[PDB]
Amino acid sequence: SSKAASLHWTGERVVSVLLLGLLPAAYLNPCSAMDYSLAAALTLHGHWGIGQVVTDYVRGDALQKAAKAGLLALSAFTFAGLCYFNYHDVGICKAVAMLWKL
Amino acid sequence: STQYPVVDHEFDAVVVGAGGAGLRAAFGLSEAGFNTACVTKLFPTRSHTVAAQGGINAALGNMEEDNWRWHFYDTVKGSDWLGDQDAIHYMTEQAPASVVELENYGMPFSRTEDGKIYQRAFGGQSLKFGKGGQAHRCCCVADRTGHSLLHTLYGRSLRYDTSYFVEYFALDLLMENGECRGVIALCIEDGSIHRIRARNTVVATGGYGRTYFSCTSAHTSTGDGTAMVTRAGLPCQDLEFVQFHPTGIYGAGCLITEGCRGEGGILINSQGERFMERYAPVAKDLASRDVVSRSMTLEIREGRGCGPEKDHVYLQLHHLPPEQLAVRLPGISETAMIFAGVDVTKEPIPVLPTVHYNMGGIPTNYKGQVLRHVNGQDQVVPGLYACGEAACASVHGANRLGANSLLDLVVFGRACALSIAESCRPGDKVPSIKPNAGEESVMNLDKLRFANGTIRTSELRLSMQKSMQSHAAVFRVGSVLQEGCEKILRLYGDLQHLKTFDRGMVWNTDLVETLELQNLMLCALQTIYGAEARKESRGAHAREDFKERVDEYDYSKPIQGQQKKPFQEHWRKHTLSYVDVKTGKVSLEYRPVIDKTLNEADCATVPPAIRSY
Amino acid sequence: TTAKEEMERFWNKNLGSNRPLSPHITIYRWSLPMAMSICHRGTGIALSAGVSLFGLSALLLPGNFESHLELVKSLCLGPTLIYTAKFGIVFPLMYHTWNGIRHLIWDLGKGLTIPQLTQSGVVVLILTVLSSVGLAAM
Amino acid sequence: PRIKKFAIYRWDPDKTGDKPHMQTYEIDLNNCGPMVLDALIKIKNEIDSTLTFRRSCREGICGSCAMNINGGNTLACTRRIDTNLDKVSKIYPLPHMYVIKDLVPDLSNFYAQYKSIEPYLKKKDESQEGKQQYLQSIEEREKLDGLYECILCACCSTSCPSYWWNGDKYLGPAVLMQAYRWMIDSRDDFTEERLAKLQDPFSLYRCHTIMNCTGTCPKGLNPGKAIAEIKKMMATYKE
Ligand SMILES: *Cc1cc2c(cc1C)nc1c(=O)[nH]c(=O)nc-1n2C[C@H](O)[C@H](O)[C@H](O)COP(=O)(O)OP(=O)(O)OC[C@H]1O[C@@H](n2cnc3c(N)ncnc32)[C@H](O)[C@@H]1O
Ligand code: HEM
Ligand SMILES: Oc1c(Cl)c(Cl)c(Cl)c(Cl)c1Cl
Ligand SMILES: O=C([O-])CC(=O)C(=O)O
Ligand code: SF4
Ligand code: F3S
Ligand code: FES
Repeated sequence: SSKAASLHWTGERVVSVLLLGLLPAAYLNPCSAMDYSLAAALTLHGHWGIGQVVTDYVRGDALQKAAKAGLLALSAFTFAGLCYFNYHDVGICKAVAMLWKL
Repeated sequence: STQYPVVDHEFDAVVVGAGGAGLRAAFGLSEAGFNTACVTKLFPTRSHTVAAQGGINAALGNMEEDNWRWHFYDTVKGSDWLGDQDAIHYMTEQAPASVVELENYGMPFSRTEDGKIYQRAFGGQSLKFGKGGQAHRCCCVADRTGHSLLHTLYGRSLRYDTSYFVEYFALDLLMENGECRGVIALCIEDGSIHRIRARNTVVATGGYGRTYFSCTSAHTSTGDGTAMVTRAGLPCQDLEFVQFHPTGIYGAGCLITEGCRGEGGILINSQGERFMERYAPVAKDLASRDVVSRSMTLEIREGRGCGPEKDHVYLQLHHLPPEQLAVRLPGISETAMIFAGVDVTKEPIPVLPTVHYNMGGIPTNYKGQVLRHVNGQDQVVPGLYACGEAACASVHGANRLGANSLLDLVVFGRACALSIAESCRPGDKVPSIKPNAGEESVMNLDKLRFANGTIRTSELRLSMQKSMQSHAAVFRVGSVLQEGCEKILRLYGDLQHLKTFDRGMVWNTDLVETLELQNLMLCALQTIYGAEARKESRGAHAREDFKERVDEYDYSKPIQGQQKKPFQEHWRKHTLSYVDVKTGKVSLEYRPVIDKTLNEADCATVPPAIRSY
Repeated sequence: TTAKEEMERFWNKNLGSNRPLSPHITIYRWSLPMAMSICHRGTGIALSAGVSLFGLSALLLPGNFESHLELVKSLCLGPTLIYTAKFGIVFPLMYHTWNGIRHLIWDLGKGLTIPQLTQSGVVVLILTVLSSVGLAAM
Repeated sequence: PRIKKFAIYRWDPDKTGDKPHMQTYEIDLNNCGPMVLDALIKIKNEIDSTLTFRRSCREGICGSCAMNINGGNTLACTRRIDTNLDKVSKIYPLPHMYVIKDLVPDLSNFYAQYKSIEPYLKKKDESQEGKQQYLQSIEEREKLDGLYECILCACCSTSCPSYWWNGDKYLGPAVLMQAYRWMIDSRDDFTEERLAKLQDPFSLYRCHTIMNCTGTCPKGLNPGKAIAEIKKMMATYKE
């Protein structure tokens, strides 16, 4: 018996305030560092969240195993894509900026 | 018959009923390593004990200093000397051990500044054998004592390997040559028939208060064990002694605890007087149940009643610190509102003396063993026990003391447990039963199940209830009682003229509420006939035509220059009642009270006296 | 009979029966905090879908962000259609933001009484509107 | 003279593939007691006794009624009928549960779940039990109000969408609130192992703070608020 369930619960609450705090900071201090740490916080918190929805609604042992496997793939590509965008493109802070004065 | 699926079960013990008494007996047997079965028509937690409010008595010495012997004295006095003093001795002595058992179990008693169980004042309890004034020994969980008691007991029970037949309806005992072999029950869930055979059988089925039109009892208080006993041809003790709780709500007849008065609540009539001050100078509002309700019901006779149709009284609470009302009496505050639209901290609750407790029941040992009556003498019925309100070891006598029933429950629940624990071993030879046994119950079941008669179960039940209400109330006379008797016996005949509609196996609540009416009839029959015969005024039983206590002596004057009356000439004796199942004919007889305690050196016998508060 | 055996018995009895499951969503009366709860689900699901679609298109689709911005200036939308497409992106986000704050106050145990939920429900609802209109105006 | 309509869920398990259907009844309210159960009883008595339901106390302490009335879960015996003759009252069984017959749900799982939390006091040294009343200050005792009064009526857990989808593995508010009732009991010695028993995805964590439970408790309790208190304890406890 570990305390894995309760740590994962807290983990979530942490990345939530992290992501909450990262929004004003991305407006006040738009940079490349911000662009990456927003990409981490965005994808992690989203991955954990949909994970919750998966556990809730996906009844079955085959299905629960797959639905999590594909969710992992989806989040991996989503993070890699945002890292690519921050490196070989505009960067997400500037991307919003460009998109907003429009 | 034959078409019903008869399933057999073999156990060491079987407890019919999972109220306080039932549960205590049930895991008590298991605790002692007995392979026990429990049968209950409700979910354990739904049982009527869960509605208990005031508290549970024990001389723990938490408030003031105490002696369980004072508790004893109070109880026997309150019983108007119909109470068997051997049992009262047992109970009041076992009380402090029993409450501490419950607290240790987890019962969340309200606490004192010392972090001990908070106790409080209750109706007609004193220090120093009636001399040291009002006593405070009623242990409580604020206001929801029964609820908390039943829940903690249920909690505890999960810990042992007992088997619980939930929502099973016990139909009859399994009897063989005067020996109890088990029970035969209806599995309400599928409608199948179960014959559970055990070496010992404990009947804890609670009261039959629902023989009346207005009562504080659960719809499920239907004397089912009482009747199984009557269907065996066994006696039922003191069924005429019916407790009328003084303070039950005018509307639906919900209970307002006596703890209201115990905390300083007063009773007021339309004229505004504290009438419980002239009716009973010393004890006042916190007097005996029968005396208080006698006063109330007498106050309405005068014309000094309060209400619309002119038929109730007012329980006052608003002068008490509302903060106190919040800690001590939270449960009544909801119901006083919900059922009466009354703010406890502003206006007086509308109350009326309504049926509450059945001190009558199955005759019992102080050991829990069911008694029959053979040759003017007691004879233990092999393999059969009873405890709680369904039982009559008559620790309560002619009038039960407030906060003594919950005590009765756990004490004798434990007694039945131990009596079996000592009398035999687990794995002992569980006695056999005929392949034909219980066929009578299955037949009466099937008969009722397809009933095409002329009267609704509901309609006949209402006849019984309103009859009992108008012919067996707080005040009684032979004229009304005899009319009441033939009234009930007439209705007993109508039991072959009854209409049922539901013909399903699963959850046939139509069928069972009829088996219950069968059960209730047998009870009311004996109650009313017993009430007819008794020609005196003892405890709850008050005759207008026989205002006096008929004892072997006249204990008002000194006993010696005085000749003792013979048994069948005085009335200080237990009523035993039977009834022929077919004719509905009540035959009855008598057995003596017990005055000897378990030890004269430890606990003196208390001789009869003038009983007044 | 153990708690586990009892559960195990509960399932094997009922799955092999013809008993109906009682109605739930189709009958259960909706309340403000109940609705504000699935909306937290939806907005989250939508917001993650948005972000997923953003990073996934960044890996598969040719051309940079600037290419796609000019691509958008084609058949240029009315100011009151770029604002609409703008407001319908901050509304899902701003809602889930304010209610997420509420969910954390809750994790702390504060304000979990019913009347407090009817207060914290309106306040989030208004803050959503004020910050959704506030941001689409930028 | 005042007639009221009652739409009531029906199902007979002994009627060969009978399908769940609403049946309507009519009741003179001058001829009836104020509460919904009073009507449910009145139709049982005078109109149709094939109507099957659980009742006992008619005082709201047994928790026997507990059904779905007008979208919400309370106790029939405690919920008063709407005098408004225009509205037709809709009585259902407790949501997402197996109907045995009419308004009678299979509560076996609800009970089995209550067993599993071990809802009784536990001491490390149980030698001295039965002989002395345990010490507990009113201070330690106040921490129990609004927890011990639970009626096990199952209105809460049976209103929780999480319990709907995951009733098998998710314990639900009623049970969970009780496990907490024993957690904060000063006299209990097993607080750490009570928490340690909730270390999995489903037992506690399917609660998404929906708050139907507290919103629906016929006893005015706050199961949900206790669920958050457990959650805090789950995060902050040692070992
Ligand atoms: C009505 C009442 C009584 C009461 C009280 C408040 C109210 C409103 N407050 C009390 C109090 O504060 N202190 C106290 O000492 N007593 C109080 N009382 C009286 C007392 O609660 C009751 O008289 C007593 O609790 C009776 O309890 P008992 O353990 O005898 O049984 P029960 O709780 O009434 O329930 C009976 C059980 O038996 C089962 N049963 C019944 N028939 C059958 C059949 N046919 N088959 C199987 N089982 C059956 C029931 O299922 C139930 O479990
Ligand atoms: C604005 C800052 C945000 C905060 C403070 C925040 C906080 C939270 C919290 C506290 C929960 C759990 C609520 C519960 O217990 O049911 C949650 C759910 C979720 N969030 Fe956010 N969130 C934020 C923005 C986002 C964004 C931008 C995304 C998209 C990537 C997102 C995706 C999700 C998902 C998928 C869930 C799971 C839904 C559920 O299980 O109910 N969130 N959020
Ligand atoms: O699954 C859910 C359902 Cl069905 C409802 Cl109704 C709500 Cl309000 C929520 Cl929050 C969830 Cl997660
Ligand atoms: O039977 C009892 O002792 C009592 C009772 O109604 C109470 O005061 O709660
Ligand atoms: S918390 Fe309230 S709704 Fe839930 S079982 Fe207990 S009394 Fe019923
Ligand atoms: S209805 Fe629900 S998911 Fe949690 S707050 Fe209440 S148990
Ligand atoms: S019948 Fe006891 S709570 Fe409704």
